Amino acid sequence: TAQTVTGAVAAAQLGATLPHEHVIFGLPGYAGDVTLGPFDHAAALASCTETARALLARGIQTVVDATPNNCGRNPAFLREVSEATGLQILCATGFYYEGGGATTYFKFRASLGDAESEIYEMMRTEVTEGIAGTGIRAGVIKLASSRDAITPYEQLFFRAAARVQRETGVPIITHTQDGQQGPQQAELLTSLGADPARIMIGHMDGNTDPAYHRETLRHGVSIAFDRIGLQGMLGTPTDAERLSVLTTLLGEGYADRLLLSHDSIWHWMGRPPAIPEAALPAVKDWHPLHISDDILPDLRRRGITEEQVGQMTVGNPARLFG
Ligand SMILES: [Co+2]
Ligand SMILES: [Co+2]
Repeated sequence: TAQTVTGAVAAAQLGATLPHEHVIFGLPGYAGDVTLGPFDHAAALASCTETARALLARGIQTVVDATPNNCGRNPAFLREVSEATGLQILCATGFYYEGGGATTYFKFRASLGDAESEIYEMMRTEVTEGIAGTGIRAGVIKLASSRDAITPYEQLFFRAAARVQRETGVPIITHTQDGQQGPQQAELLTSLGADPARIMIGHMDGNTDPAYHRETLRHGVSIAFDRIGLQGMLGTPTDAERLSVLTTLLGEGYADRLLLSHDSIWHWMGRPPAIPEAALPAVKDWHPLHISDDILPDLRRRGITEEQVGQMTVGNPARLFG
């Protein structure tokens, strides 16, 4: 079964799923700007429930919230959004990448002792018992790595997650920075005994060379084209460049190991973002209704079958998360 914010749900009851989204997200440091950027709970609940109902209208019954522990994760809020709409939401356990802030606490616990075991115990408790004494369990483990290498600090989380995976069978979803480290993440996690059928290497759309994707897929892991809609923003490709690589892979029989999401943020923590005039086309399609409205119908038009679409959106997440 899949462990959601409302409880255990059967694999067959997940339906169409978006494997990587953020109901609420705050980049590390947001809590420090609480005076001018407070959290308006009522306005956040209103906006998030509206987006959730819009997703349910598209046939999307489940969303996997990939928000790391240090990036504004709020399991109680996700439960409110779920209970109000009926949309199934899975939350995460894990920390963001090293160059993403809020890294010093565990970097300090590491120089002073055994941080790997402390990280392991955090992930295990959050998966089996609950988060912050609420009883709401994490249904996935979120891992993240830097661009140039999976740093020694980041490897502490990878080894810790691999152990929780062997013991509980919990899914593992990841973040890759600037389209690099995908084969390395897959190699590391599989060598540590983590189930390749329960691993999803994320941000794989950040690379436009299909050889890189095949190199990651060699390890038997599933890969996610999860930043769909975010076009030409700080290194990210266009949706046309993403779909070109996806159709090459779909034509090579990889349908059973390919996933699709937007990595959208429904409500930002801290102050609302001031998006520049030049950056408007980049974030135009970066919302959670884009795949349902534009991508899947465009894939059907390209030659991708209803079976292949249903495999990526319903079949793969029932196996990976259920
Ligand atoms: Co990410
Ligand atoms: Co994300």
